[PDB]
Amino acid sequence: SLALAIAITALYSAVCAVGLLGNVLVMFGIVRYTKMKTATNIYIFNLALADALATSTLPFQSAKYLMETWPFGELLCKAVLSIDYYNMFTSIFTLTMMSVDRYIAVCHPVKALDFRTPAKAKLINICIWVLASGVGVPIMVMAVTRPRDGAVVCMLQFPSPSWYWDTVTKICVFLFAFVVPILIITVCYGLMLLRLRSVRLLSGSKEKDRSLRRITRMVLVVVGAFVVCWAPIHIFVIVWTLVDIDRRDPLVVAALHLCIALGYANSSLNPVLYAFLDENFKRCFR
Amino acid sequence: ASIAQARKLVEQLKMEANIDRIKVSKAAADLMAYCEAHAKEDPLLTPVPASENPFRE
Amino acid sequence: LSAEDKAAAERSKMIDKNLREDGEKAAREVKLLLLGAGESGKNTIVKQMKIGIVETHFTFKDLHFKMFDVGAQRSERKKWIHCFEGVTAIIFCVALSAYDLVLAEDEEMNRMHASMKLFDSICNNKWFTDTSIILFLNKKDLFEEKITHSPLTICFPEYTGANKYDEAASYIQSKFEDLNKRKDTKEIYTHFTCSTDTKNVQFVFDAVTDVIIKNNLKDCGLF
Amino acid sequence: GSELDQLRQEAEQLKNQIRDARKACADATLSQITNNIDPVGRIQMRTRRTLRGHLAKIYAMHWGTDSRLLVSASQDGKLIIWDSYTTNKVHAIPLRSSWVMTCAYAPSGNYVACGGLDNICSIYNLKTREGNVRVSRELAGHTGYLSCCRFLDDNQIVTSSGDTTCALWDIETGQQTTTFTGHTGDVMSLSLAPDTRLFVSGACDASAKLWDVREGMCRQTFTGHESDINAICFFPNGNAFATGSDDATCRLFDLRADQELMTYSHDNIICGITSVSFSKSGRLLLAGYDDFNCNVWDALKADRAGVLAGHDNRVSCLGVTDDGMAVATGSWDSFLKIWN
Amino acid sequence: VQLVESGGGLVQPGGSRKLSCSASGFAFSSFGMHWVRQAPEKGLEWVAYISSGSGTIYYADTVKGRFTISRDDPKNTLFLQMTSLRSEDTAMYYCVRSIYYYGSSPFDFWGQGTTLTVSSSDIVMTQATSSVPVTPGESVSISCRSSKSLLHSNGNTYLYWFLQRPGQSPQLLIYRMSNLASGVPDRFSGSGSGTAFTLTISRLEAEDVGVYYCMQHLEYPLTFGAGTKLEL
Ligand SMILES: CCN(CC)C(=O)c1ccc(C2=CC3(CCNCC3)Oc3cccc(O)c32)cc1
Repeated sequence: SLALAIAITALYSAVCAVGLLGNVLVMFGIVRYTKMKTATNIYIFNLALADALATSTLPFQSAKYLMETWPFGELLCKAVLSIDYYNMFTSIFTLTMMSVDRYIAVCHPVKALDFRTPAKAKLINICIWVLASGVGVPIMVMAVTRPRDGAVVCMLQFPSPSWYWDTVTKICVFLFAFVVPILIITVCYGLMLLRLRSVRLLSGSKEKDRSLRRITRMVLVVVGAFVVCWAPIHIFVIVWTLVDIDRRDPLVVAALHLCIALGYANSSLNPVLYAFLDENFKRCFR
Repeated sequence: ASIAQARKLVEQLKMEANIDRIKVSKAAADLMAYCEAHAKEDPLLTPVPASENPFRE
Repeated sequence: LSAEDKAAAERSKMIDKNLREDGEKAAREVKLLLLGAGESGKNTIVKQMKIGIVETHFTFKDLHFKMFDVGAQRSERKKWIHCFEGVTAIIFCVALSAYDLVLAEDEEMNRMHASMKLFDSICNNKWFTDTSIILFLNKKDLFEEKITHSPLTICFPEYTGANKYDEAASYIQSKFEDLNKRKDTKEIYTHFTCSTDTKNVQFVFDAVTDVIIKNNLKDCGLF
Repeated sequence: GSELDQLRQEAEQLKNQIRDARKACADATLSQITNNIDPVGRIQMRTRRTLRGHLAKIYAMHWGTDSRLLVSASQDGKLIIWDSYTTNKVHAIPLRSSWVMTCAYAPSGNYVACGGLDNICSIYNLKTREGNVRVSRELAGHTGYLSCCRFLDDNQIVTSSGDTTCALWDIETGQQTTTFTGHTGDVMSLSLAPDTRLFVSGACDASAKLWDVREGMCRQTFTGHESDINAICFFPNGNAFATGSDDATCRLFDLRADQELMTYSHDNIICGITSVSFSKSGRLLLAGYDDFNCNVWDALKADRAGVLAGHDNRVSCLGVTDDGMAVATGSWDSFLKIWN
Repeated sequence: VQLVESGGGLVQPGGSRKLSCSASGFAFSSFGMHWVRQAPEKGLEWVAYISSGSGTIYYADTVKGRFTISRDDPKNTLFLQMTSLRSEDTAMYYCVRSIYYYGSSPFDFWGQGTTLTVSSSDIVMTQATSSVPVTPGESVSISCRSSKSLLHSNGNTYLYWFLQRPGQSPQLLIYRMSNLASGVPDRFSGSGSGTAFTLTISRLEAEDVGVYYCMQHLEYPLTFGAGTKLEL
């Protein structure tokens, strides 16, 4: 038991230590280099601040699992929670917009010029953090604290029947945060690959076909990361919301937390992947 | 013709030859003298106080 | 900061805004070079591409084409060639019907045997390491109206083959295309042209859209 | 060329007599004829303000005569005039053509000159009761691209160099006057004296010709390089001038005797240079290289006294102000840097 | 170049009326505009200012809120719509074109105004002199006094000179002290320091008869000065 304890911790530790630090630098690296010449630059700047918000977010909650109780009052119970569910919405949306710009850039050459100017990229960035916050402020308000079993919990409540009319608050997150984005990001990259399969430049001799292969792999890894790491958390809440026989067990908490774990762990590599294979940043390191 | 040019050119060459060349040690001494008389006036060579300097942070 | 320097700040702000807008109107502009070689049918692709430095502008399928044509400058190309990098594609024109006559510059040189000399000088320049080369071939009718009487063997002595329009055309296209020294990132295109119209602007339109795909792929983080 | 061979040989003899004379009174090094000088300490410069505004590479930057205004020329079709102390733009001139490679600023604040790669030069008026900047003349008559355009002590006599000739003119009439000639390659650097009545030039071959506006014939020819000549300048006294080529070696020559004085060079520098200026004191010399830096080189010694490397591309323009307060540099990165 | 105003006449209290100024002969979109009002047998007054691009419209002190003023660039028209009539605003109105950059000469060109009529801190800066009898060929020195040091850390002072011939609109003679205007003979000169400001005429002729004015430009409210007339 103590083993798994020092573990996750390590886990989250590792993951937490590994994420924060990693976000730290990139944010800046992007800062002194190119800095909004291309739209890839303003978009990656968004991803930096987005992940940075989650690095401050996770240690407090690991500390509860660590303590099963929350020693702080109420400010944080609110402060901590919304900080969390906004980063979530900001990350998901920023990776979806980055994918749509790719398809347009790669599939409509003539209208890709009057549309890929940084002037309109800055404007897309503003409608995002802003469109979400709007999605994120309601939680900030509706955060409450409650006592149970000699332990305080920072849960959320609604004046609805709490089972019939307000428990769908949680199924919508599921659709808007998993279905459409995954679907929208999957179709855009599929269309992107066929036309790049047809062009006369990345194809021809196997000489530079390997290059078709890398593009094929990148487009193939991030889709999967986002598919794998973010997936497990949505599948469990719906189970929890599906199965009724088992609740409050000495093994399941390990997982839940085991799984929320891999969650912050998407966030971490999340900016982690757009700094290890980005070709324009590769020439920068060279 | 070229020769006319030549004649010219040579002539052009001819005007280049008839010149009263001086000693080089005398041109190097004049270079050092100009450089030592005006040394205090140069703001790049001699550093300028921050208040006299028109360009400031 | 003096009630007068503040206006100088407002005037400067207005000049900067106007300069940024005019430079943005001009990014969405495709710029081509039309470096030919003497009287080799240049005036004709130009002749109908519309339907010192020479400027051509046209549009087609919601895209604006301006062509820079330079033939007059008989000066050191090496000192002004460094003002033309960043161009999308260098239309280069070769007259098929140019292997028979003799250029007026010298009786030894063959119009074409220089034609590919100018083609080699311009394709390996250090300022043109990644730039597509569009290649047009003129006057196909002249090539197929005297190719029976005159043997293509008069030039390129390594030729072993018949005198049909199809075989001669394949041979001349391969020995022009096989001058590129780096096939990894620079590409060469070939097309056959005549007095027929609407069949030449669209090739220019295809080549240029392939160049834009490669540029966005290069500056987005994919390629 | 038989006679040429004889008299060029006579002149080499002359040159050898002058040299004999040089070696006689001088170690010729003109450095050991300064062996008793005191070295100058390191000069670490600093930027003062960075000059934005352009979008493409900058091909011209001429200073004004009050050491206050600056004119630059870019490849977007824009000539921009602004105020240095405050880094504010005063005017913004569009052009009919967009392939300019040089610019000039009259020593009267009334006119500017631009032209390159269009055979036609253009003189623009600034002080117009009308209130806008308009063309005043459009000099034509050349059969090539204009390399350098300048003004001769007045807003009525401009001087140029293009493909192969250097031609003078008259803004009103609009007709050439006193058309220089005698070059073989392609002129690409034009200077002139402080009390300008004699001026020197530099085409593609390893040679340099000095001209005199009274008659319009070469007063002197200078050789010694093994590449092009990118940028030449004079010495504040007027009896000397600094020149540059595409072989990393800058060369300094004097008029009276007609042969080099010192050479500047280091192993670590194998690229070319592209501008040379000179600071009123006569000691320091700033050279913009293709190594994204501008190494300064005290002109009495042959040592570096600073590396004002702050650029991110090749430096195409380098200017020191009339009063020697600062210097201005410009590369293909579209930012002008002010170093003081 | 030509600039012509229109919209005057007789008004009545409490009402309202607009003034339109048309300009031809130059580029109106790159210049700034000012309005100066001069009452019958009195001095000058500044009303508004509308910079290029319509960024910074300022207003006066006793006319602020009552007045409004605008410009139409396609038509090069300027619309100053005035609100109240208080009868203390019966004056001719003149438009003035100016331009500001390093080396600019503000208030170059003026224009005849309309004769409006109505049916019925700032750096104080006055001129002690009210009238001087002058004979031709005699040198004349006029003096202006301020109440603040017009110099600035920039290294220059903000003082402008104006002359008015009888029966027409004023003109510029001496902008910033050590600078001479354009279209004016070299007879005039100006100098001063701190508070003491002086204007000198070496040789004076018949045509030199008029009313002289000196004004400030260091701070937002523009302050003029009474007229040191010169009769003959
Ligand atoms: C509600 C189920 N139960 C018990 C029934 C829990 O204990 C439990 C499980 C998971 C989380 C979440 C963690 C974060 C939030 C932002 N990213 C960092 C972590 O992601 C989420 C996204 C969507 C829904 C979520 O629930 C979470 C919270 C609570």
